[PDB]
Amino acid sequence: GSMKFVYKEEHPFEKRRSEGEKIRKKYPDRVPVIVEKAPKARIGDLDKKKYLVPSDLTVGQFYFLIRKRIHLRAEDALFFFVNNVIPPTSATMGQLYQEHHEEDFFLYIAYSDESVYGL
Repeated sequence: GSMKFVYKEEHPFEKRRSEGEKIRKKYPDRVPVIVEKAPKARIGDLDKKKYLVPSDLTVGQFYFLIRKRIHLRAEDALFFFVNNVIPPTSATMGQLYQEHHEEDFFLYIAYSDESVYGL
């Protein structure tokens, strides 16, 4: 592993957890996501990080939504990196959560302008 975070890193466990354990209970179809702008990424840095996206939302959909947050067109480059890996466009946000939720009932992710975790 070699991922760098600040919002998802700063927000204590009791926080990322408190929010998650609630967003999960309150929203069974949604998944608390902590998107991030991978290091060295040739894209704009995000100050939101938090994302309340559904659970059926495919990676392809999630992208298009983040692309705007960074100002990228479908043609533009933008790759998601969770736990330092790239999720399948066919996979659903809900899956990434259950398959990459780093505890705290949260799901943190990254995005770079390359096929590598920004770096």
